[PDB]
Amino acid sequence: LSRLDPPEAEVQIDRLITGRLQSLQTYVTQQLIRAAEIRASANLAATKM
Amino acid sequence: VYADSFVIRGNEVSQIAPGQTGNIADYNYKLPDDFTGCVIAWNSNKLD
Repeated sequence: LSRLDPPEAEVQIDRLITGRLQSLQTYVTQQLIRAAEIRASANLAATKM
Repeated sequence: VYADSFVIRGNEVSQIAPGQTGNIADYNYKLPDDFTGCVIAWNSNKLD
C-alpha cells in the first residue's frame, strides 16, 4: 500500500493470500494423515496394555 | 444509470479511470475502484 494504489494493491495482496492459504491447506492435510498414524499406535499400545 | 458530465483537457482523459492520480482524479472527480460503467470522451475544440 505504501508504494501502490488500491486497484493494483488488491491484486498483489490477493496473490500472497492465495499462496499462504495454500500453506495452511498443506499443513492441515499432513496433520490429519500423521494423526491417523499415532492413533493406530495408540490403539496398539492400548491393546498391549 | 448515472450519467456524469464535464469537460477536461486532453492529456488528462487518461485520469478518468478507476484508481488514477493527477490533479483531476485526486480532487476534482474520483472514480471508485469498484467501477462498472463506461467512460466516453470526445474532442470539442469546435465548440467549447
